[PDB]
Amino acid sequence: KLDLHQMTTQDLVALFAKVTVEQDDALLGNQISRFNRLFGVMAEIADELKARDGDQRTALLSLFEYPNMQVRLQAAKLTLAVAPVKAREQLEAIVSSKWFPQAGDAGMCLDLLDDGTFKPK
Repeated sequence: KLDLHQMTTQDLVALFAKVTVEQDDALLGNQISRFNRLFGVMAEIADELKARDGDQRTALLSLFEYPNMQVRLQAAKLTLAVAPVKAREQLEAIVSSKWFPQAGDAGMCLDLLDDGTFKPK
């Protein structure tokens, strides 16, 4: 439950990538309590970026080339509202990569998107 209002948008992007790399690390190490807290932090970052003029979730698009599949997945999931075409394309690439478990998460996201009851953002 953090005040991130004072952080620059660039610092938020860098912290988003750091915490989502650590999500990936946590999952691999079965450190589930740590994963859950890192997820909450990540969500707070995305909410702060969304609250900024223009919807600054757009700044997470830079992370689609980040060398970590969890970072790429989360960045694509959290940009579906601001960049549906680009975000969908990245999720499709994650599915094509067959890199599990991120590819199954991306597959389910795309299934929900295709159903249409679920729409972001």
